[PDB]
Parts: sequence; C-alpha cells; structure tokens
Amino acid sequence: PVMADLNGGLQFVPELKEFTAKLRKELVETSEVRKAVSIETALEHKVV
Amino acid sequence: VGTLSRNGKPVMEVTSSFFYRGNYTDFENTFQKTVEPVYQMHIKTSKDIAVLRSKEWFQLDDEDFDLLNKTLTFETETEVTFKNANIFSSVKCFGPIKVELPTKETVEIGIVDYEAGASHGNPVVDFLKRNG
Amino acid sequence: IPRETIPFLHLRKKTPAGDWKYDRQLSSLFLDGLEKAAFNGVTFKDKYV
Repeated sequence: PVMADLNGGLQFVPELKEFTAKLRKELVETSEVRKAVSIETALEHKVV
Repeated sequence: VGTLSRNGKPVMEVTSSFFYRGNYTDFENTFQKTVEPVYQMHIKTSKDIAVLRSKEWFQLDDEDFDLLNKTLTFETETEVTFKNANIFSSVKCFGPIKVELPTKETVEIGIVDYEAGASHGNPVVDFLKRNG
Repeated sequence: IPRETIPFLHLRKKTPAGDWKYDRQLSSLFLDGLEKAAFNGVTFKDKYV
C-alpha cells in the first residue's frame, strides 16, 4: 500500500486547534472593533 | 439659583426661573449650564472598552486600568454658549466617571473633558443615551 | 524495570509529533499501584460502575 502525505507541513504546527482559533479571534476582534469605532466616529461627526 | 447659608454652611437652595416675553436676537449674552441625568454603561466585551478608548473625551487617572465586566457611571454637566437658536458657539461637558465596586459603592476612576467651538449638539450625551 | 527495556504492562504518553510512546515514569506509577493491589489490595467503595 501507498500512504501519500499531501498535508503541507501542518503535522509540525503544534496545538493546531487553539492556534487556528487564535488567528480567527484576532480577525473577528480587529474587524468588529474597527467597525464599531468607525460607526461611533461617524455619529460624533453627525452630531457636532 | 439662590443658596442660603448660616454659620458658613449651605442650608437650602432656591431655584426660580423667570421669562421675559418678546423677541430677542442677543445670542452673545446667552448661556446654559444643564446637569445631565447619570448614565450607566455595563462594559461586557473588549470592543466596548475600545469604542470608549476611541473617544478623546474619556480621560482615565491610570490608562492601564482594567474596564472589563466593570459598571461605569458618567456624572456629567454641560456648559453651552450660543451663536443662533440651533448652533452652539462653544460646548463643554465634564465631571467624573465612576466604577461600581463589589460593595455597590462607586469610586472616581476617570474624567470627561469634551470641549469644542461651533457645534449642532453634545456628542457625549448622544453616545451615552445609545450605549448606556 | 531495567533501563533500555519496556515492561509487558505499560502506560504511554502522546509526543508533540502526535504518536504515543512508552513513558517510563507514567508506567512506573501504574505498576507501583499494581504491586500494592497484589500485596494489600484495592478498594472501590463509593465507585459506581
């Protein structure tokens, strides 16, 4: 039999579940924060 | 606002409001100090803390202070000179930010320190009406 | 347990690569519990199975 490993080195990133879920947290945060700080600075401007 | 004092301590405040009927266009000699209602924000998330750090007018005594899951009260007065009926020639909105402790006693952690020239509104009280 | 020899009964440990190898130190703990079970014996009082 032939086992072909066409995984591209993801065996060697350790604790992949938490690592994946870090990356996803930091895009959702960085987006969500910057969407709220955007909306509020365009209701300040609209009041002043 | 009259303040009656005996032996150099306040006893009571008299608050009379008069009204000259007529037609005035004298907005250079006009002003209004209101004391706004006390606004309460529950800081749940880390965007709530970031939206608040956005605001130039949210001064903190220690900028490293942890806001997360704390409850904040904004005790705010706003002084306001005029230009016309609708446009303020100056806005000021100040007074202390307080955090609820686990006793339910509140304690001053911060200041509000909004200033401005020409303005069609007070952005602080708008922010706290929606968010608080 | 002679060094450079695996017992017949042994516990394993997951290595960061993700295989399970004979861990000597886990395996000792197990066999020491098993030595005492054999002399003194084990209780299961209050265990529900």
